Amino acid sequence: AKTLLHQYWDIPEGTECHRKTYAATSIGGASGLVVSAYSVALKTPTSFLEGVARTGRYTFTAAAIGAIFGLTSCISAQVREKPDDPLNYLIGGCAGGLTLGARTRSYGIGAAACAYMGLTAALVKMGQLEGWKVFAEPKV
Amino acid sequence: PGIVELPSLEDLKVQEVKVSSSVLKAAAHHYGAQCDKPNKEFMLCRWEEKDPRRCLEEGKLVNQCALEFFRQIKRHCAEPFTEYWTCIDYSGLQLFRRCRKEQAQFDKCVLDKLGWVRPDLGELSKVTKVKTDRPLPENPYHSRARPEPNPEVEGDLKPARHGSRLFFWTM
Amino acid sequence: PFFDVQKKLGVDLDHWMTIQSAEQPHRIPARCHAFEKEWIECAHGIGSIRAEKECKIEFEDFRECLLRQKTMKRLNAIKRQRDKLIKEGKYTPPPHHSG
Amino acid sequence: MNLMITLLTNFTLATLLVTIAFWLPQPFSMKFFLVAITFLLFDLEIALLLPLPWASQTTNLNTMLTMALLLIFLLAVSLAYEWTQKGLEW
Amino acid sequence: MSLVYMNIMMAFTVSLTGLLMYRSHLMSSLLCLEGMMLSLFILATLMILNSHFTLASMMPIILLVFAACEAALGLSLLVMVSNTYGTDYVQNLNLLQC
Amino acid sequence: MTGRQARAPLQFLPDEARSLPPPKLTDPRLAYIGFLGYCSGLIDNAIRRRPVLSAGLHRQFLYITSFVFVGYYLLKRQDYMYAVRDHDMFSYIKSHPEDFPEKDKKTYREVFEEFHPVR
Amino acid sequence: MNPIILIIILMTVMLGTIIVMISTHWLLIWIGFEMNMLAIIPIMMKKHNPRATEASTKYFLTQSTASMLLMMAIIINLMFSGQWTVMKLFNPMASMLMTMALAMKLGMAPFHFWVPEVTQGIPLSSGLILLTWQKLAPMSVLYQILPSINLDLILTLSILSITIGGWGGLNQTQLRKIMAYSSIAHMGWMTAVLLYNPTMTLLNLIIYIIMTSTMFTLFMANSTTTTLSLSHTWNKAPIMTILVLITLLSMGGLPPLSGFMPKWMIIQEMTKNDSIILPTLMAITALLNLYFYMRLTYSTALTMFPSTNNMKMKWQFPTTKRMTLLPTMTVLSTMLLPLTPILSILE
Amino acid sequence: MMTYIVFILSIIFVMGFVGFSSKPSPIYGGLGLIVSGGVGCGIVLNFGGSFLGLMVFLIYLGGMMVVFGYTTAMATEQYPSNKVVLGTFITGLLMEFLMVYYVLKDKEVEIVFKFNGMGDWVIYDTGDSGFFSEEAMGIAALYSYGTWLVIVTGWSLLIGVVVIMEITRGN
Repeated sequence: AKTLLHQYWDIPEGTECHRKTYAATSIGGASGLVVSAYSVALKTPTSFLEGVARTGRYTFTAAAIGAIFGLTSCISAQVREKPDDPLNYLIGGCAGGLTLGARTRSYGIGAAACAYMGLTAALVKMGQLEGWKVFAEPKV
Repeated sequence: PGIVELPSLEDLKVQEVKVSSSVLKAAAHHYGAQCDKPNKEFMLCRWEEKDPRRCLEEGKLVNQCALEFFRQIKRHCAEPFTEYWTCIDYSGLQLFRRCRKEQAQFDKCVLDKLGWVRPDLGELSKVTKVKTDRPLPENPYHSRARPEPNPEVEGDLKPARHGSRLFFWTM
Repeated sequence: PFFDVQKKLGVDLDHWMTIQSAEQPHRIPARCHAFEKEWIECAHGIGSIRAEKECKIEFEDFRECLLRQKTMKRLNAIKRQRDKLIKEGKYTPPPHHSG
Repeated sequence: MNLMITLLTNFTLATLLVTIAFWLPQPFSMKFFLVAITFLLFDLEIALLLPLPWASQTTNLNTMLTMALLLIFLLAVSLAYEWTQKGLEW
Repeated sequence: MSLVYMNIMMAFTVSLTGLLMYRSHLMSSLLCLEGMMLSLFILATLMILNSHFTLASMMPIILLVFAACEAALGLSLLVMVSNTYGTDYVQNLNLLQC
Repeated sequence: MTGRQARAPLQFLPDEARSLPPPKLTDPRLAYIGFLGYCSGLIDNAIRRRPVLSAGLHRQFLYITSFVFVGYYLLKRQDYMYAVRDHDMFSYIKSHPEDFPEKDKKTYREVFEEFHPVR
Repeated sequence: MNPIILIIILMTVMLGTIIVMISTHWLLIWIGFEMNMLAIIPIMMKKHNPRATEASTKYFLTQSTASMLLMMAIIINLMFSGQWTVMKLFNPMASMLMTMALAMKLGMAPFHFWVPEVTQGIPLSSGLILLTWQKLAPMSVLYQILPSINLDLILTLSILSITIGGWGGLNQTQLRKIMAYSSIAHMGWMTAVLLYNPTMTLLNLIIYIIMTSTMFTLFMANSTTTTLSLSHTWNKAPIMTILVLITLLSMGGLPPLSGFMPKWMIIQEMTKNDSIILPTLMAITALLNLYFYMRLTYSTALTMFPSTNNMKMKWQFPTTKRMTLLPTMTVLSTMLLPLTPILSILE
Repeated sequence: MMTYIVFILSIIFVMGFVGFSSKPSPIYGGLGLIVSGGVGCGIVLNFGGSFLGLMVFLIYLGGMMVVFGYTTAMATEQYPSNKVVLGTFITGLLMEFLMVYYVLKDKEVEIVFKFNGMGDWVIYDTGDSGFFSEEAMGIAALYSYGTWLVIVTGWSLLIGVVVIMEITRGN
């Protein structure tokens, strides 16, 4: 939601670390709860303990993606000392994609997720950095 | 916001007409006959300016007119006006058709010693003029002025500048 | 589209159910009549955005006539302060039926 | 709430009577279906009609005459429609 | 804020969830829709009564007559569904798949 | 974009559209509409198995007439809409001198740019 | 199913849409949607198979709960600033409930689970009338209440509608589910523009209705439900082949053909704001929803599937239907590229 | 036995809606909706509410639940309660009691609203002199003002009749 993505982008980036990883776990847990809610509403896994298993699995994988994304963002920002270039979030998205492939236990899915999550994380970084009004002016 | 102003009880005490609803309903038409010439100043005040705490002086005047009317009906004819309202009292909802004998008695009484012709049906109607003393008000809704008119686009119109001015399709 | 055969034929089929301050069957008012009359006469020939930025005061006045939010807030605070001081033990109050 | 007092007293009287009476022994047809829906629709039009006597005095009596006759005439049109189209039979 | 409005909107959300989640029946679902209709009726009628908004008192009676004939259409469709089957379950509608 | 003097009936063309010049006959757009009508008639003879380029000449002439008539009225509506758009635009230009200033046309004797040579 | 009764029911569908368009009062908007429902139920079940019965059941439940949600939003509107005018609302919660009601009414991607099912088990005339009129009439209401909508509602539902109506659609060999997923994609394309310039939305509505009428007329000329029947209609007559070719390629939105005027003008008056990532995402998904059109065309008129005989017997009997209006709608739907300044026909 | 009678009837109204929204057997659902309709009629009559609230009781509990229980009984019975229904009824009762407690011992309750927590004897009218029963004259429109309205309403009712007979095998 808006309040916790504002919690994520409130931190100077920069380093005010593990606040970043806590907010990224919050993002991943919320997204996994969304996906688990739809996937238990449209599948009905028969039975309820397996539904708890599927929800815990999806939320744990999405929270792990968020946590490792935030950790390697923090580490790349501390090492390179450059809060400007999106290559740190490129490394971040690739680390998140490789841990996604580690959880789903398929290496090609992990490589493709590395590539696309790195590109999208760099695009979100550049959208926040340069300033790209997504969805709306809504004026002319 | 701006707090309200209310008159205190140094002014809001007229001796009330402390008769009940039965006799006050029974004595209606003659109350409209002799009195209720100066009540329309009060009612015009109330309908022009929608503000009580303004027309209370004329409320005092109509209250003393009603009290003087009932004092006059107590002094003159008669005593069986008491009989008339205690005859219209116990008849449930007050029909004017049950106790009509004593209405004729009361009308003969009031024509003998006071006059006071009964108003015809439906002569307590027929929208009425009255002269006043206070002026007619502007902006009785205590609101601000009107913000802006809209600049009206008028005049004739020319053919358009180079047609569409889209990507192409010039004229 | 918002077609206006409604206005072209000259038939008042939908302009009487619509708003307050119209002609009621017996000529009677509403509860918040003059508030809407002033608000509509504020925002009549105005393009619905500077009507927001200019006719806002009378609109909030009409809303607080309609729901009576802040007046019930004030009454609620009066009763709660009444409760806390009568629990404290000051002036078992004779404002009702007396002074 | 005075009729609530009456209703509560009679409910308690009836309930005590029934509890004494019980604690002291000492397929489907479509022709059945259409009657209920036809009831439902004509009763809805009754609910449209029946505020007519509250309406019986107004300034425009001819508009009320016209629309009231249009209401009952449409009710008769629907009744005669299902009469002619052999619907409510057995 | 007229406190009864709070519990009636609460009752609306209750009847809405009763409409949306429903098991092995359609008559109960349509009956919860009828309850939601009653909720809208009562809520609009308390508004029109407290606001003295007299000329548009047609909203409750017209709302309820129109949604009543909606309920009549729904009952006819339920009878057709139970006619082409034995019962009227949410089950056995599994054909005509997505 | 909406009214723009919302007296505004349904009003396919006002009387004010008789002040702008009407579209000429054999303007290229109505000639294109006539060609589209002739292709419509050809393909209508092709839908049913009647022979093409024959046996439907009254339908050919009806299609050409109907499309040219309707396109004529739509072109008059197009001209009206663009004329009222330009009239409103120039009225707003004239009605507000503040927001639309005169820009200082500095000639290229004193306008500096970067160069960035491609070697 | 007497012709008088069909004329009456179609006239009531027309009357419901006119009452939706014409009124300045919310009760007639609700009555128009409701009468449109009550009349559009017996255009379905023109046959008597249980397919049409279950389809009308699903459509009735979703349509009716959308109508009740609409009435909830209107009663919240009168709980706030009290008048029954069709204008700017006075609650983000009321506009939220109302846009979700109209989203269930005409189909968005969390809501579209009734659309392919109800188009599967009905004939083609009922699908034609429900697609055209049920996606025409609430666009007027959104056009009237556009200045008071939270943007994330419309735009999230529109993005999601385009991508789900694209992705669902690469896996159906039925015709009606392909056309239903295409309807969902075009509802998304009309809805995403609505807060920016609604002339584009109404013009896209006109173009999509003409395209859908051409599509369903070319399926009414020869009774087909699967693509194998489309290949047999290659074999029986050659002009149906090239017109399925041209109308499928105009559903795809290719520039010399007249299905590109809706997309590209939307791109123009979308990107005269500062929204660029949203147009390129929407138009890459518009690249995506062309593939099932293209495999449809490869089935019909570009390759040639081997056909069963008795076409030898069908050749003696010409296609003697009447078309509603096939050639005029075809040439108006496909040859209308250079009349893009008929955009300004609309204000 | 106190002032909060509209609040108490609203609480038993929400009790009834939960009592049939927990998905019971449909005839028990019809019983719960009968109880809910009776107490909702009590609510709208306590706002007064003379005409329309009892008017609709003839329709809603006079012309609807009969057909509901009718087509309930003649279609299917499924003679067997279940723990999921009892659990949902307990959760509904707990939501009711929690909302009542946070209205009682607080000021305001937010879903996204500000409900002032006290039984609304206020706000209410200050006893205006009607003599014509406002809502009855309200419903005494539709006939001198309701030109288009009753035409489209009766039109939709006629179409409802022909739709019912067509679906149940026209002709």
